[PDB]
Amino acid sequence: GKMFFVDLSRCTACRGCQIACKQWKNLPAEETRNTGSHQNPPDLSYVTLKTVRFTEKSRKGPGIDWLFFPEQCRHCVEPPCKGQADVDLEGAVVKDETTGAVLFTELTAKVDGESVRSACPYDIPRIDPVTKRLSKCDMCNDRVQNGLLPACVKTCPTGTMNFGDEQEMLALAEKRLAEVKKTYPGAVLGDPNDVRVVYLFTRDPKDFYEHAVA
Amino acid sequence: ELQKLQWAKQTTSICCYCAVGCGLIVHTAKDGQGRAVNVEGDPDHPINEGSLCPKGASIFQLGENDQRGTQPLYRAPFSDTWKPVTWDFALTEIAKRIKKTRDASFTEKNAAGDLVNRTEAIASFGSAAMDNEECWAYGNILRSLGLVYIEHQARICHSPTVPALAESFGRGAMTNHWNDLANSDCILIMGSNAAENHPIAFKWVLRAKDKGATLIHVDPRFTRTSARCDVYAPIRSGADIPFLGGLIKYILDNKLYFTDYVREYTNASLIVGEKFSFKDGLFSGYDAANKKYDKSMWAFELDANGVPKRDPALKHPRCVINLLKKHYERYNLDKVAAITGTSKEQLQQVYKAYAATGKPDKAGTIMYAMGWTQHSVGVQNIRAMAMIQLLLGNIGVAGGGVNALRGESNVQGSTDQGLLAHIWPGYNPVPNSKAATLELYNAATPQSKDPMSVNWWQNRPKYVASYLKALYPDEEPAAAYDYLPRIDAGRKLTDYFWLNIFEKMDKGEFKGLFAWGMNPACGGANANKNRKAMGKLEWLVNVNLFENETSSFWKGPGMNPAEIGTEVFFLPCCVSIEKEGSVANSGRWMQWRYRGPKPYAETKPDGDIMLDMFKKVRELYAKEGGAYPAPIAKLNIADWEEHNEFSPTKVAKLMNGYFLKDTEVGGKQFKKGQQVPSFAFLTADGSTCSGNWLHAGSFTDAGNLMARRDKTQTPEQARIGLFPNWSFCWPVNRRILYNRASVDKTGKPWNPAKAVIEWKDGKWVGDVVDGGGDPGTKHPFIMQTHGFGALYGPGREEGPFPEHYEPLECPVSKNPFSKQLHNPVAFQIEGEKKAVCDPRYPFIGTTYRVTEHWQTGLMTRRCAWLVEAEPQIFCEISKELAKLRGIGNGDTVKVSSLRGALEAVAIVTERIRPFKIEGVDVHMVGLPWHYGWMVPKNGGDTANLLTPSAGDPNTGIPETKAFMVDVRKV
Ligand SMILES: Nc1nc2c(c(=O)[nH]1)N[C@H]1C(S)=C(S)[C@@H](COP(=O)(O)OP(=O)(O)OC[C@H]3O[C@@H](n4cnc5c(=O)[nH]c(N)nc54)[C@H](O)[C@@H]3O)O[C@H]1N2
Ligand SMILES: Nc1nc2c(c(=O)[nH]1)N[C@H]1C(S)=C(S)[C@@H](COP(=O)(O)OP(=O)(O)OC[C@H]3O[C@@H](n4cnc5c(=O)[nH]c(N)nc54)[C@H](O)[C@@H]3O)O[C@H]1N2
Ligand code: SF4
Ligand code: SF4
Ligand code: SF4
Ligand code: SF4
Ligand SMILES: [S]
Ligand SMILES: [W+6]
Repeated sequence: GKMFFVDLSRCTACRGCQIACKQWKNLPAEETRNTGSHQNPPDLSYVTLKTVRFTEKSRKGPGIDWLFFPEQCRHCVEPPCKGQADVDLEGAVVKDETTGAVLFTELTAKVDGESVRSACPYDIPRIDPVTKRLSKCDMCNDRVQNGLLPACVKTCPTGTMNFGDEQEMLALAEKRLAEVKKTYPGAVLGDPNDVRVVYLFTRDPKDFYEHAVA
Repeated sequence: ELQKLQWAKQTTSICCYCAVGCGLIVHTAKDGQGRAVNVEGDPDHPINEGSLCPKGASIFQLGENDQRGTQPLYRAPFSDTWKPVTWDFALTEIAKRIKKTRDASFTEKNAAGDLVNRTEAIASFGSAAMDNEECWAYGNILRSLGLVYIEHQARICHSPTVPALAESFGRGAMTNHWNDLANSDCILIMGSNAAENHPIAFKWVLRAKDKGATLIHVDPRFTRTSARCDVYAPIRSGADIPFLGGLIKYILDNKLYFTDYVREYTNASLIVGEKFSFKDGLFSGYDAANKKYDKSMWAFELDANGVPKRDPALKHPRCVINLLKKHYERYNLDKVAAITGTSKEQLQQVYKAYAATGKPDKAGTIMYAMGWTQHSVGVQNIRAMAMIQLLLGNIGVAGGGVNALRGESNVQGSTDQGLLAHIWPGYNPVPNSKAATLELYNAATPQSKDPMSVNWWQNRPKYVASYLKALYPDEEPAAAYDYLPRIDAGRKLTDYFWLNIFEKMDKGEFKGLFAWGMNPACGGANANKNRKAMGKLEWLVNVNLFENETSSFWKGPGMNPAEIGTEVFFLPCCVSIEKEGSVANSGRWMQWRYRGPKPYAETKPDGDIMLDMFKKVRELYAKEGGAYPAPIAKLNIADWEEHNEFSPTKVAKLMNGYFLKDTEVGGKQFKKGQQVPSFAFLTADGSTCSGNWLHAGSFTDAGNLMARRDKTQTPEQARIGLFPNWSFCWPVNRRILYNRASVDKTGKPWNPAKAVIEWKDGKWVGDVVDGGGDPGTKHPFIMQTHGFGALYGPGREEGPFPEHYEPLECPVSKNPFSKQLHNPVAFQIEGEKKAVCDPRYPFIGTTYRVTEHWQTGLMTRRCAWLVEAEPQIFCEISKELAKLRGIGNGDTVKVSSLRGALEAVAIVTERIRPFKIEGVDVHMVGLPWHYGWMVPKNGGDTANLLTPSAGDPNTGIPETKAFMVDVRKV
């Protein structure tokens, strides 16, 4: 299968990835307002498959730790969302056995969406309140199948977003972690044996987002 | 295949936003409407490698936008609605308004009786967003009409950079390029938010860190840049010179300077004359009456040949290096800490990390932009860092240099084409009234009797002659010289610049304004004046993508359309991806881009709009005569046109230039019609034309070098990533300027592992050598008269050394360095008030950008995905100031200055802290200037309602980065 390695030690929160997702899929924009944060949209939704979360952590000296988290479906190796959807109707949630992509179909309309969202340890699924379809990042399975990078991976200027075969991405993740620790001694990989989107966090993953790891 | 791209043609383009110059791939629906279906990165482009920030990644939404202008619109005087009209009506009537205004206002001779052949009744603004060929054509169209009031983005952006670096090194441009950042050992980002405003640049910043580089951010705010840096230090807005003056003192005390570089390649050794002095914030030769200095008092001591004397032992007390040591003695860490708000520990940490690059085989670079330029001391801010870089020997080396990060996609280009009041294309000055002949014009260029000084500007007569041949090929240069308008020698240059154009407009002195690809209603400092002043225009021509705050200033806030006489023409233009041409990026890479989609609706490329407009004016003069027609009638526009329309290729070939006759030059022989292979082969006798001598070498007999997509490199080139076969850069493809300073007197790199050039056998390998000659035979700064990096620079309006002056609105009442609080020659408009320690406006005000929006947001406020991320004007304040004023995070606040007020959403953040200035906490208020009243709903208006119409006495840049404000909860 395929894997993302997301090295957040290089993230500038440019939100290139957030826009590139919407441009590639031609997704609509949400109605947003500033409530005292750069973060927007404030959450994933049925029309937002990726948003960059902003968190300010206090640091004694002049500056802070500003933690950036471009959130997406982890495309779990053994996905609980599928386990839960398959009790109501197989085919609502399927696995691409070549890429590893976990894919919601239009049949998610005819399953307990509430229950499927609850099954996700990363709180990823979002429901269309009209159609009751579940939507999330689809790994740009489209592009990967046609030998292209996912839109958010290609657009990323910093080397945060990396993508390829699971063996080369796991090897990259271990080599990068050792280098990153010289600058960020508390750096860790997010649930690396269970998911296909392996985030490198510079510190406590829960400071990035409460569901950053299981 | 992928359904979305299955029936679309692929074309390459270059991003229409920042001066990084990222490559695009455009997918266009094969037939029918012929619209773009997809825009994303070019994976083969050597700068971005397929990556795009959110502005670039959303170009599809900009291009295929249902709010874009469709056809010309006309607003009759006193009317409250637009009327759709034909291009025929629009261009015909504008041509009549130009002719009518030109005929009534045209001046052959000024009051002094000197020939000036100009109209002072029409001004033009824009644009760095046009192609290089359009910028060049536009300037020459305006100048053939006799305009002198010609300005664009550069005035209010990097205008201070040009004289700051020209004084220091000989040229005004970014010294290195984006890819080169990866070679640096220490990256200082200061007066810059590069992770937000040049995002793809951070690819190369982080690759430098991968190889052991220290990343330093110095900024009043903790930003998305600060988040990735090793060292963050706060600095108070307007306190840059103390910080930099402190580093000079630190370098000199601790002997961290590159001794051999300083001795051989800087003016350290030059003997300053006896008339130079400084005491209590004032240099010698101060004339208080006229608010200017007698710069003659700063002259060097010359030998009998007129060559400045040099003490190679650096012992003479009037040696530049000894006067330098004496000047910055006052900038001790305690005084610098007290005035900056930066702790002595933080200053020392930055100083030690950066000044470590004084070692020959270590390179330090500065990345700076508007945080340094947009001040009353903008030029001196940059001078101080230029001087630091010369002391450490960081100029001319890979991973070194002064990286002045240019703003718009083609602001480098638009400045190169002379869309500023003081310069023709290629930085040949606009003649003044006393330059009565081409001979006298050419007499002004200083000569050097030093056999090691190249003094390349001595070739100017070839460039001016070749420029006049490009415009007027049937006239002798000395005759065509009389066709072009001249400015008054008697006046300060700032009389002809942006802020004084708006002051004159406010007093009714302008009939006509071209707002051509600019939004001065939002982008100009003190915006309320600009909005009122445009009310005093008889006619306004706005050329842009969308209806906007400038096009529709007459139906703006507190305006009565019924009472506003201004006739307005809105002409809708094509987006970047709908046209062909070149754009020059920050590293001077002139990159060719192609048409993907057809023009939207009835929109036109600027090239076609300006050419058909000029043709109508020309045909009106051919029919009914009028004022001095020769410059209009005789202009060579045949070379601009192919198949009845603007020809970027033909214009680009004229800007490069060609032989008007069989010619022998530099030992070689050329047939009439051949392209000029470089500016080395231009002549002063009329044999050659060249629209811009910098472009000579860009489009030769070999083809369009700007269109080269060749990433192959020699091993030497590949070690530092010159990519010399990717597009073309002026001058003659020298990718790192001043690169003779990167080697010793035998031609051996200071840092062989990162060699820019090297002498091998009997030739320079690597980059193109910046100045011909064997090793050790030439001073390395060939565009300088004397040939040296200028530590002491006596050409600058407020002195040959940077000196701390407070912003014109400042939070302190006493300068700790002198008894001069403000720049003693600052550009100010008499009667305009400033809040100097005014209790009504106790907070520092500054303006800046976010990643997701562009300029006034005219473009990005129309793009739903960018609005999504940043929907509303905000106000960033500390928790300390939030508590003082009882403001909660997310509350509506009112920010006010002497000049206006607006409402914004409070962002209360630990990313801002108080500045402890002389032991007292000073609070700041930060605002994005990206918002305007037209769109979106609840977006807010421009931060420029608050900014002052005062600033730098060298370039007249407004002080939009340091003023004084109040903030109240609403
Ligand atoms: N996202 C985005 N990118 C852009 C643009 C845009 O609108 N949006 N516009 C482009 C253009 S035209 C330009 S010229 C460039 C400009 O790019 P920048 O110069 O990076 O732009 P700013 O954000 O205006 O200013 C940079 C930083 O200066 C800091 N600052 C404020 N006052 C001072 C001061 O007195 N001293 C110092 N040292 N720092 C200070 C601010 O806090 C800010 O973080 O960006 C270009 N790229
Ligand atoms: N307070 C404050 N004020 C500032 C600044 C600041 O930092 N603070 N920054 C200053 C700087 S660095 C700059 S450069 C100025 C910019 O000030 P302006 O140039 O007035 O800004 P915009 O009009 O928003 O941006 C350029 C325009 O180019 C247009 N455009 C795009 N493509 C084309 C094209 O093909 N043809 C034509 N004709 N137009 C086109 C866009 O639609 C847009 O309207 O603002 C300055 N003002
Ligand atoms: S594009 Fe890359 S650097 Fe920018 S926010 Fe997304 S992951 Fe971070
Ligand atoms: S992250 Fe959640 S939605 Fe995505 S595959 Fe795993 S369980 Fe399913
Ligand atoms: S992989 Fe594709 S669908 Fe998932 S976040 Fe990235 S661009 Fe969006
Ligand atoms: S705005 Fe600048 S960094 Fe972003 S894609 Fe365009 S050129 Fe590249
Ligand atoms: S700019
Ligand atoms: W700019």
